[PDB]
Amino acid sequence: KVFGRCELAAAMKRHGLDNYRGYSLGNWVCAAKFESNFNTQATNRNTDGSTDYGILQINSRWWCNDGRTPGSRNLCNIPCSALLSSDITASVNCAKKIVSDGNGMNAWVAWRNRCKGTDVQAWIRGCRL
Repeated sequence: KVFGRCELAAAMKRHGLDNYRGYSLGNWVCAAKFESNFNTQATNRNTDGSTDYGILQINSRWWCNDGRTPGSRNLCNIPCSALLSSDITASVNCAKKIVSDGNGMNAWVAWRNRCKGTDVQAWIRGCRL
């Protein structure tokens, strides 16, 4: 699925991400925009044997198990294929775990380089929420 920004904002709000650990909703929508261009089936296969999966490009070394990645920790306790669903729940639950396991939103390189510093409320402006 490729989400619209306002549709994704509403889904993320329903799952409780607005102000999760002090990160407003716009931060999450911006991270998804620049990680995956809102595409739930996005995959990026890296030369280190790991793969980034889904709308939030969650990596298979630490977070999900794809069976092929060296050093796997599977800290979200899920198969990586669950992150490629049209339903964002598994990706949201794992993103919450990434922040809970001692990471800010700097764990997403696209957030750090393209959202941090910026007017991230633009990403939800004009939406029905």
